[PDB]
Amino acid sequence: VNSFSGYLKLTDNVYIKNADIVEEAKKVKPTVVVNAANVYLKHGGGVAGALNKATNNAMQVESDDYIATNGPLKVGGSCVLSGHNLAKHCLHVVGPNVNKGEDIQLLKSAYENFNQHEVLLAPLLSAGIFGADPIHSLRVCVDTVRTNVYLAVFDKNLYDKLVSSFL
Ligand SMILES: NC(=O)c1cccc2[nH]ccc12
Repeated sequence: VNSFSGYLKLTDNVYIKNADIVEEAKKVKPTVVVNAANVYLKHGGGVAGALNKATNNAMQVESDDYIATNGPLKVGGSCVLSGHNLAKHCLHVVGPNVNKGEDIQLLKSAYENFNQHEVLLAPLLSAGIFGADPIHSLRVCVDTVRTNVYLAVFDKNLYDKLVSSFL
């Protein structure tokens, strides 16, 4: 049993809810929250900007030190950093950004990072301002992740379309 509440069950391991991931993280304090990161860990907008704002910019300060030491992530890659006030850990995962012309086949590689963690609170990778089709992102998630993933979808309209269209 875990603390996640109000989710619709899609599969054995994937759950979904219409929720603000920031508000969900603040309530649950999950072991892992996933950030929709870019390779520079520049948390300007979308899910990343919202998570970073909720940490009072401490996520960005920590991220800048990580990049100064290690250099940029790979598209499809990830790193584990602090979850600050939101979670124990933040798994920063880089899905391909269609608005930069990145290979959508890298979305499966991105989701494979989730398998290193038993339970996660996450957004749909490459959705929103990353430009991919969220229906596709949910399909890749279900077909790639084996660990228990609780998906937060901010937009109610999109949530209802993801559920209604789910095979
Ligand atoms: N760590 C895993 O890959 C995993 C997690 C939960 C259920 C699973 N079934 C087969 C693999 C697997």
